[PDB]
Amino acid sequence: QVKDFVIEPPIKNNLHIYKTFGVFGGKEYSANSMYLVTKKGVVLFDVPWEKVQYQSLMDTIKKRHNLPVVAVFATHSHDDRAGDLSFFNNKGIKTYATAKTNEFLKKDGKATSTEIIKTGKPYRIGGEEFVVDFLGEGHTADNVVVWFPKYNVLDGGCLVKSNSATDLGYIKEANVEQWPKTINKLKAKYSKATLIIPGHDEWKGGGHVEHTLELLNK
Ligand SMILES: [Zn+2]
Ligand SMILES: [Zn+2]
Repeated sequence: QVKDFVIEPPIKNNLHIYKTFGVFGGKEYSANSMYLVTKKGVVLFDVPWEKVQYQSLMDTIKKRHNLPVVAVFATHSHDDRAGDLSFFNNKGIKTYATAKTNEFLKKDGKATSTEIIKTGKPYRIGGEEFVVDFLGEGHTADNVVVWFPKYNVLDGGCLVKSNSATDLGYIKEANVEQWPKTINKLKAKYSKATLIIPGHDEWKGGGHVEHTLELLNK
């Protein structure tokens, strides 16, 4: 498979945004994920959209950083997020999801995580720190965000729409009534965030939170 994924220039050395692509309904779409380099290996936040690219990403990370992937955190149950966790489980790489996300994975016939996320509590690995937060339902009932306090970056995931999105996208499993309330909680909580990464489309340019509220109103 062609290496068409994009690893962006990192925030303060170790925090990386990476973009992967998938074709759905005759059109190519982008998903933004992240990874964090630590002294004990690399932590993925969500996985390539296409499972055929899992090994490719791991190989690229090994060549770039001389480090293995040592943990995978899913920000919800969908294919562009948790994906197929069996790939990582089979290799003995710890995978992390909330109880809710695991319930969805199991219901959908998919592999579940080997570790259970405690929301709102610091995770520390290889000298790095982050917090996985559940702010409420939105894009899905299980969507969570990831705060990186040393980087002032919030991984919004698919709860946050891109400034470049023209609709809400896949909403069959969304809680549209709760979504703006969850976004307003996010907006109030992460004032220190100088960068918020939306799950899909353009991550550059800011104004993602405000545009999410606009799309919800429309
Ligand atoms: Zn989703
Ligand atoms: Zn998504």
